[PDB]
Amino acid sequence: AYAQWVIIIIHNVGSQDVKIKNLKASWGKLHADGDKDAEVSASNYEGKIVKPDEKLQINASGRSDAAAGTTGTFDLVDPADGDKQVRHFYWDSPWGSKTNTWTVSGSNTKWMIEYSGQNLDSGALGTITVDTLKK
Amino acid sequence: AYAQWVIIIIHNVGSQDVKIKNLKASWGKLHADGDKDAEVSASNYEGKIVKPDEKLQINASGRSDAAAGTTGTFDLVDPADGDKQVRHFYWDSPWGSKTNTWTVSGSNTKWMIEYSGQNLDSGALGTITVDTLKK
Amino acid sequence: AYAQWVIIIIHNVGSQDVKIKNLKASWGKLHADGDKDAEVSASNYEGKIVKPDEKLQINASGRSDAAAGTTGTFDLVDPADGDKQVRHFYWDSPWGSKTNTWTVSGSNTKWMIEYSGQNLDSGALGTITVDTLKK
Amino acid sequence: AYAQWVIIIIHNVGSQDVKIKNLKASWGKLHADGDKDAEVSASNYEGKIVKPDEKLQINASGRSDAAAGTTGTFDLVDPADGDKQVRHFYWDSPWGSKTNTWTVSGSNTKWMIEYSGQNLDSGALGTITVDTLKK
Amino acid sequence: QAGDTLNDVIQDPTRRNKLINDNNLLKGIIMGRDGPVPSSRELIVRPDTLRAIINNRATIETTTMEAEFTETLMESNYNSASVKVSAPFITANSEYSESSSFKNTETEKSMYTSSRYLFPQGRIDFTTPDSGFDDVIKLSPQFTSGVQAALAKATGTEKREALQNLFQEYGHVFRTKVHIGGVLSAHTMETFSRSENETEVKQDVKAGLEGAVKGWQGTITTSQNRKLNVKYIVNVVQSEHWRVIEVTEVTAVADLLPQPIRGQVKDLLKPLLGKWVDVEKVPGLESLPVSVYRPKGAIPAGWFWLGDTADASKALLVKPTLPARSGRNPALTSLHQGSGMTEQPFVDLPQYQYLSTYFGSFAHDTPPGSTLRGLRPDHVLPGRYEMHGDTISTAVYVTRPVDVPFPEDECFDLKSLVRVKLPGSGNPPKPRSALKKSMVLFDSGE
Amino acid sequence: QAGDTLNDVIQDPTRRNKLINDNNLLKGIIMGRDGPVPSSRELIVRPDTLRAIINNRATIETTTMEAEFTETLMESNYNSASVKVSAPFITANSEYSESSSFKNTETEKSMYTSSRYLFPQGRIDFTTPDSGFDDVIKLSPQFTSGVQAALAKATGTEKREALQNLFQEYGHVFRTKVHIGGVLSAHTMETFSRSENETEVKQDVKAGLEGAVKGWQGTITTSQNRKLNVKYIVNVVQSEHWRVIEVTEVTAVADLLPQPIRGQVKDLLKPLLGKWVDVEKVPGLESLPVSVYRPKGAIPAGWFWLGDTADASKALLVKPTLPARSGRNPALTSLHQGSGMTEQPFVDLPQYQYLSTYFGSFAHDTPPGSTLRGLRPDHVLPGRYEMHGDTISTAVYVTRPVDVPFPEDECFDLKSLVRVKLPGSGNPPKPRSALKKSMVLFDSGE
Ligand SMILES: CCCCCCCC/C=C\CCCCCCCC(=O)N[C@@H](COP(=O)(O)OCC[N+](C)(C)C)[C@H](O)/C=C/CCCCCCCCCCCCC
Ligand SMILES: CCCCCCCC/C=C\CCCCCCCC(=O)N[C@@H](COP(=O)(O)OCC[N+](C)(C)C)[C@H](O)/C=C/CCCCCCCCCCCCC
Ligand SMILES: CCCCCCCC/C=C\CCCCCCCC(=O)N[C@@H](COP(=O)(O)OCC[N+](C)(C)C)[C@H](O)/C=C/CCCCCCCCCCCCC
Ligand SMILES: CCCCCCCC/C=C\CCCCCCCC(=O)N[C@@H](COP(=O)(O)OCC[N+](C)(C)C)[C@H](O)/C=C/CCCCCCCCCCCCC
Ligand SMILES: CCCCCCCC/C=C\CCCCCCCC(=O)N[C@@H](COP(=O)(O)OCC[N+](C)(C)C)[C@H](O)/C=C/CCCCCCCCCCCCC
Ligand SMILES: CCCCCCCC/C=C\CCCCCCCC(=O)N[C@@H](COP(=O)(O)OCC[N+](C)(C)C)[C@H](O)/C=C/CCCCCCCCCCCCC
Ligand SMILES: CCCCCCCC/C=C\CCCCCCCC(=O)N[C@@H](COP(=O)(O)OCC[N+](C)(C)C)[C@H](O)/C=C/CCCCCCCCCCCCC
Ligand SMILES: CCCCCCCC/C=C\CCCCCCCC(=O)N[C@@H](COP(=O)(O)OCC[N+](C)(C)C)[C@H](O)/C=C/CCCCCCCCCCCCC
Ligand SMILES: CCCCCCCC/C=C\CCCCCCCC(=O)N[C@@H](COP(=O)(O)OCC[N+](C)(C)C)[C@H](O)/C=C/CCCCCCCCCCCCC
Ligand SMILES: CCCCCCCC/C=C\CCCCCCCC(=O)N[C@@H](COP(=O)(O)OCC[N+](C)(C)C)[C@H](O)/C=C/CCCCCCCCCCCCC
Ligand SMILES: CCCCCCCC/C=C\CCCCCCCC(=O)N[C@@H](COP(=O)(O)OCC[N+](C)(C)C)[C@H](O)/C=C/CCCCCCCCCCCCC
Ligand SMILES: CCCCCCCC/C=C\CCCCCCCC(=O)N[C@@H](COP(=O)(O)OCC[N+](C)(C)C)[C@H](O)/C=C/CCCCCCCCCCCCC
Repeated sequence: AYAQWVIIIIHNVGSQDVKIKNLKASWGKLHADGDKDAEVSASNYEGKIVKPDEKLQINASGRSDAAAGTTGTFDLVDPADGDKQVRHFYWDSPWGSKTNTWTVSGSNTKWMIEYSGQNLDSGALGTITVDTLKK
Repeated sequence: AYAQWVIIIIHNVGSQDVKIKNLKASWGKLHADGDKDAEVSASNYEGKIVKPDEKLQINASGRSDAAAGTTGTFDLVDPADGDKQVRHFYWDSPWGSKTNTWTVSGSNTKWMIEYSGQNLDSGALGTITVDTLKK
Repeated sequence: AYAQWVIIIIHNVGSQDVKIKNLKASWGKLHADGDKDAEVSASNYEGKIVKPDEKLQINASGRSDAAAGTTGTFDLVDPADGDKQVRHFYWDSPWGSKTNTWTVSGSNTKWMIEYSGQNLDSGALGTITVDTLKK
Repeated sequence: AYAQWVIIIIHNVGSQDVKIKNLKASWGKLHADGDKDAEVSASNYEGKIVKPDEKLQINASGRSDAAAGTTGTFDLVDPADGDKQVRHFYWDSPWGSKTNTWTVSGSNTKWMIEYSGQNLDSGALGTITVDTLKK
Repeated sequence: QAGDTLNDVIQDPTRRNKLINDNNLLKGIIMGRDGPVPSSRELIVRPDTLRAIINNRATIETTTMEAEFTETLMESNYNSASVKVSAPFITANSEYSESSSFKNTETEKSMYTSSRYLFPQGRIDFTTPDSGFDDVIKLSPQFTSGVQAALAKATGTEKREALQNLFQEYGHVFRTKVHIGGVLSAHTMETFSRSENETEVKQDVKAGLEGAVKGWQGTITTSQNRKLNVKYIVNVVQSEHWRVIEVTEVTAVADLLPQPIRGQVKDLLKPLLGKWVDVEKVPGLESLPVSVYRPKGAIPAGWFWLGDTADASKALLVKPTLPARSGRNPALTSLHQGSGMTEQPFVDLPQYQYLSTYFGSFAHDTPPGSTLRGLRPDHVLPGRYEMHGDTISTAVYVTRPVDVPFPEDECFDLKSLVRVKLPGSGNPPKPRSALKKSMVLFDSGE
Repeated sequence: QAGDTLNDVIQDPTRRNKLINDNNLLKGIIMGRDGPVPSSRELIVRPDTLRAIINNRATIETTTMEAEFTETLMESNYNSASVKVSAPFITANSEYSESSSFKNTETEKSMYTSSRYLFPQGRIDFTTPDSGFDDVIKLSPQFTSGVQAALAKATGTEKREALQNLFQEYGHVFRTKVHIGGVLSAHTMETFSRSENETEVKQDVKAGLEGAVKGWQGTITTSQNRKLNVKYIVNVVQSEHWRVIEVTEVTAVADLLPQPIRGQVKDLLKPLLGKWVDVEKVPGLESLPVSVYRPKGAIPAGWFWLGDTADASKALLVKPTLPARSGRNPALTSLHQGSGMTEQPFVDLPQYQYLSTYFGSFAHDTPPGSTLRGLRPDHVLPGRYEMHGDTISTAVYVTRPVDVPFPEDECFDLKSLVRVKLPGSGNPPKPRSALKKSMVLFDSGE
């Protein structure tokens, strides 16, 4: 159901590029900014580069009246250093549970990753802003 | 209900202070960061000064299991010239309607306001970040 | 149960000592290397110093036939900086849940921390090697 | 099941190449790093060279809800010296037994092979790091 | 006739003088807005003979250059050393544009490639005063008189204007080793991300360009499907038609002067006068991990500062040595407030750079922002960051010079502060540069 | 006219002098940044005759070379002995970069191959002083006067600078055996794994290149599907067009000087001054199977050490003999801390090397790491490891010189220590080198 949604804004505040990979929405759909009806494909972001000082918005939502919610994962990798993984993100705004999940895992001492805005107590997962900076 | 929630992050990106005034939630309650049970009063923000480069977070949500959303308003004013009105903000995340409202009104050319992250299609109103500058 | 287990190897790849503090296993038990039946106390590791090029192994697992996994926390601390907190580690290999948690938090720019080997998808949390370097 | 898993990290710490051969998962499957649902083919590793100071990760797991563990073998051979055998590795994280097996066999006097991290008492076989060095 | 070499030409006074005159061998090269062009005035006295070697090995030679304003130098077949010697003058006198195709960002790289199909005849050498040999070149008395007249002016500004005119007439460099013969040249520029393997890109471009010149098509496609625009230059067609096909050494015209005059001229050519002053901590900004310092007190009239620094001891003030004149690139540029959701300065003149992010609200109409200036691109070199702070929102870079063994490339250690994450949007590019020490004259008494 | 050989040319004084002049036979070759090029100044006195033999057998000859910086020497058709004699100078004066395609790791090997389609006319020989014959070449009085002036200076640094200038002007080697005629050369470089059979790879590349020169295409495909980039040089057009097509012997210019002056010049050309000091055991490191030793006490100003060693007796300190100057490769390089997860030094200048891993935390701003230096690539030769320790984590290599029968290739037995398995990640490549004894001057009193 559209009531279960998440917006992930990857904002590259560093000076070197960061690439997205393995963007997979297990549940729900990816859609366009401000229009849950205008569904889009994961290919729109796969292997995309977020250049320094550039923002990239990913919108995910549950399907209409679907009683399913949304859930997905994606990796941030370093285009330099042979696509070495920077972080792995998993998000889940479930329809059947009052607890949302937003977990960032992985270790890469060459990158600083901060995130904020997520809601976990109840309702949608909210708008999550992620700032990435390669040291 | 807790499914109707909003987070408003007022972020001062300028060099002049901005003040919050007349913060009133007509529906729902204000609560602490990440804890919808720890209700707080409008006095915790009324007249508070957001220094340049600082963030102030206001969390609102409906009453638990209440079949009611969260509706409220507040004003950004300029303390440097006698608390002149910078903007008027109104938010509505209703329980009984699919459309959320986030309205910024008023005008004074000395200030620039850019907000992002709001969700209006369905569900919660989401996390809204408001950047304010005096120019 | 013994099926829920974790091995944490702290390996000082630097040139200055590091200390372990507040090692607490809230669920399960600490045991000897390769022997889950030989329990040990957190005192065996509390305040211990990991010298450069040295490895320290902490083995945790659930109680035998217990339907209860293992869960715990500890802190890496700088003994040459007034026992300043370096990092906070939390692990959970639960019995009734299919997701394992391995969280490293805190901030100390004088130290770099890498870790690998964790398994979060299913089964035991696995053998995690943590490399610490004070730069 | 996914509860039976193994991670084998081959780390070439010497100055000469080492080649993987005869890799075969008699049971279970090989998958990508941190994602047990992304099955991978054994050909992705067969005949691959682990250059000095390089790490190669092989992830094996039982099939989901399969009631069968994971098992396999492979060989490390010297790309110089006509693919002479360096070692033969056999791993087994069974579903129906509490005992895991990890055996390294073979004689090659001009190679030092060390391994650590295996768990044999119960649960998954764990993360096994293998260091190889041609004298 | 057939079988003649450079030796036969040099032994004949008529043919030797024709070779000297048709190749402008007695003239300096003016590294100006139109590229390296010979001066119309003779810089040295005509020699009685030339030192030469014979070489007839025809072949294709490829070179690459990574400096920004060296396109025309590459088109003239200068080698790496000559390009390095000539780059400062070209950069100072070049025409800057914000729409240049050359990119030198921290994630993207650009390079010029040149392939020369050479039919050589030999090489000619000139003896500079620095070498102790007795066949040194002699500066023409007209040039020496011009230098003396320039240095005899009453005021420093008059002397500097006279020297600028003199070097615009006689040139900035003199070619000391030149190659004679014929050459077909092909030139191109390529931009690629720094994540790619540089060696493979260079090899692919080299293969494409060498194939283009060998078969000699204004556009070429390489093995990696790289779309290259190629500029072709013909310098082929008998000793009457031999021309300069390559420059393997150039000496700055100032370096040919006697030492007591050489030092004075080099000092007078420095674009800026420097001065150290006391600093003062910027009020507020307690959230930042370091203290921010600005020049203390009022800036003396006519002097300018270069930005906020982490140095608590002293700050550098600079003053232009040459007045502003049309057709001449100023040493310093003014800054203007940004357009929206930013309080940071922007350089007025394209391709100029400032060193620090502004910690506050920049206003170009009031102090201390009215005396903050950017720098001409020839004044600065890339620095190195060192980060301070535990979080992105509070982290700040301090820029330090890149250590070099040769003092010629040393840069000031001003410890300029660059905020890691500027609030808002539409901010300028982040400075990552340091000021060259050779551009600033200290203790000049002016 | 038809049927004329080198004998007819040498008999006629006009034709003999044309042959001498057009081929720069009286001039040395400067092994510099641009490759082997002849000097413009005559090194020897013009002879009254030339010793020559006749040879008219046209054929294709292929050669290979495994040295790193010998590409341009191979392109000039130097044989193995000439390349060996000239390699030190080319290596010292070469332009280094980290993007070079040449690879010499322990698993990969690179080699240059050259195929010459030769149309010879004969060979010309010059008698060196060491031969003992009575028709020796005579050094030009200008060169002898230059050497005397260089050696007459006051301070050692002045003498070394004068000698550097003199050899940059006159050249480093003199060709004493040259082949005359015409040639068409094709040159390529191939990199391959050491696990492959070298004979098969060499035969494949040779067949491809010989097919290329025969029947004369910038890229060639061999039978083994190897893609080779080929550079073609044309030196063939009558006796007036005969050129030098191959060099069979070169003698270092310093070797032409009389012995009392030759020894002094050779000593003054050594890049480093050497000294022996006492050592102290590094504290800690009880895990390692050997004791680590470092120079004891403060290092005298201007002197540097080369790394940790297992020698408990003495350590070697080195001081550069030539001041740093732009356009010249320093004998030593500074080291900087690694980027991340490593506390090991990295060479500042590309292609330089240090001899030991740092057993501790390396800081270039504080001692003893402030005086630790790397070496120019011409200073070192590969060594051999001796392993100590029963486990990978505690094993250490001691580097020992590779025994050679000739003193010219002896290396110091410093017993440099290398950590077999460095903790962390991002470590630099393991050192394996040893320092040549010929680069270090002892007991100079400076
Ligand atoms: C007389 C007794 C007879 C009994 C008759 C019973 C017949 C019905 C049986 C089976 C339902 C048909 C299969 C549905 C599979 C579910 C997959 C899914 O729920 N699909 C979501 C898509 O969600 P999404 O795209 O986000 O991804 C999902 C995640 N996944 C990884 C899987 C893709 C999508 O919206 C949701 C659709 C579900 C609608 C089902 C309606 C139920 C019908 C009730 C009948 C009431 C009895 C009447 C008797 C009087
Ligand atoms: C006696 C007989 C009684 C009969 C009672 C039956 C009434 C229930 C029927 C239907 C309600 C549901 C409305 C759905 C409309 C919106 C379309 C839509 O939601 N479809 C996909 C979303 O697709 P998507 O998200 O990609 O885009 C969506 C937007 N877009 C415009 C772009 C398509 C999405 O999975 C589909 C979700 C619907 C699954 C629920 C099906 C319930 C069927 C239970 C049968 C019970 C029988 C009982 C007998 C006693
Ligand atoms: C005696 C026989 C009686 C038989 C009774 C059996 C009936 C089965 C009951 C169960 C069905 C329910 C399935 C759940 C799917 C809902 C999907 C969803 O979650 N629905 C949200 C909307 O989600 P959405 O955001 O997509 O809205 C649309 C957004 N859009 C932009 C498209 C407009 C919307 O709030 C949520 C609605 C909650 C469902 C209310 C059900 C009331 C049941 C009354 C039973 C009274 C029987 C008593 C008679 C005596
Ligand atoms: C008249 C006789 C009829 C008999 C009944 C037969 C009709 C068909 C019944 C059932 C099959 C169809 C199920 C629908 C699955 C939807 C897809 C899904 O799967 N919905 C999950 C989504 O989970 P989530 O929202 O958390 O998404 C994140 C998932 N994640 C993995 C990340 C956690 C989430 O549980 C939602 C589950 C609620 C569904 C309950 C429906 C009740 C069924 C009626 C009972 C009353 C019978 C009355 C008889 C008199
Ligand atoms: C026959 C006599 C029977 C008379 C009974 C009359 C039943 C009343 C009817 C209708 C009530 C309308 C919803 C009450 C307001 C809900 C508040 C809320 O929004 N409810 C959410 C959760 O709210 P919340 O997240 O805030 O929980 C608190 C957060 N906390 C973390 C603390 C848990 C919760 O999930 C989601 C609820 C979706 C609506 C469900 C509708 C199903 C009702 C079918 C009744 C059929 C009876 C048939 C009899 C024959
Ligand atoms: C035989 C005995 C029969 C007994 C029948 C008695 C049932 C009535 C009970 C009590 C009244 C309940 C209304 C109070 C509203 C609360 C305030 C409000 O107002 N609730 C709005 C919130 O609106 P919203 O949140 O969207 O906006 C807020 C801000 N804004 C400015 C925009 C408005 C929201 O929609 C309105 C929701 C409607 C409630 C649905 C549940 C009723 C279930 C009936 C069950 C009957 C079973 C018995 C049948 C035999
Ligand atoms: C008449 C009514 C029926 C009576 C029977 C019901 C009583 C309850 C039965 C059994 C509870 C089981 C506890 C939960 C597991 C304990 C925790 C654990 O995790 N158990 C692991 C242990 O493995 P462990 O690693 O800890 O070994 C430790 C080290 N050691 C050396 C010993 C190996 C072991 O694998 C895993 C076992 C799971 C098996 C589930 C069995 C389901 C029971 C079906 C009942 C069907 C009744 C049918 C009536 C019609
Ligand atoms: C006449 C028949 C009477 C039968 C009634 C008897 C029922 C027994 C009473 C209640 C069980 C009391 C639990 C005590 C242990 C709780 C410790 C714990 O806590 N168990 C959690 C472990 O959680 P976890 O591993 O994740 O902890 C990690 C830490 N963390 C904080 C992160 C969570 C885990 O989920 C939950 C496990 C529950 C096991 C289920 C066993 C079912 C037995 C079926 C027998 C039925 C027979 C039927 C015949 C007709
Ligand atoms: C007339 C009676 C007929 C009925 C009798 C049948 C009884 C069955 C007895 C024996 C089954 C043989 C083991 C089932 C295969 C195991 C597959 C597996 O291994 N099951 C794991 C899965 O773990 P997995 O990691 O693979 O999860 C997947 C990964 N994913 C990420 C997607 C979650 C899961 O946890 C843990 C499973 C524990 C065992 C579950 C069964 C115990 C309940 C017994 C009920 C007894 C009732 C008796 C009635 C009289
Ligand atoms: C009165 C009712 C009586 C009913 C008749 C009973 C007969 C059916 C029972 C069981 C026998 C069949 C064993 C399974 C052989 C497959 C071996 C295998 O393959 N199992 C995994 C392992 O996969 P894996 O990749 O690891 O294999 C590695 C490769 N290797 C070759 C080495 C195996 C692989 O996922 C596949 C798993 C499927 C398991 C079968 C689950 C269905 C259970 C029966 C359902 C029908 C019951 C009907 C009741 C009314
Ligand atoms: C009234 C009677 C009640 C009937 C209930 C019986 C239970 C059936 C439903 C619930 C379990 C079925 C889901 C579990 C499989 C997960 C899907 C999958 O996938 N199983 C593959 C995994 O293989 P793999 O890991 O490689 O792929 C995974 C990755 N992927 C991308 C594909 C998701 C691989 O075959 C493994 C298969 C073996 C599963 C064994 C389950 C026991 C079945 C006993 C049937 C007995 C009949 C009884 C009738 C009286
Ligand atoms: C009236 C109905 C009666 C039904 C009876 C007929 C159908 C069911 C019987 C036949 C089971 C068919 C298993 C298929 C295995 C295929 C995979 C495998 O074969 N799994 C092995 C290997 O996997 P493993 O990983 O452990 O070994 C590692 C590899 N290595 C080579 C090294 C060993 C390992 O034994 C695992 C064995 C566990 C099997 C579970 C059996 C419990 C279910 C019976 C409960 C009966 C309840 C019904 C009563 C009413």
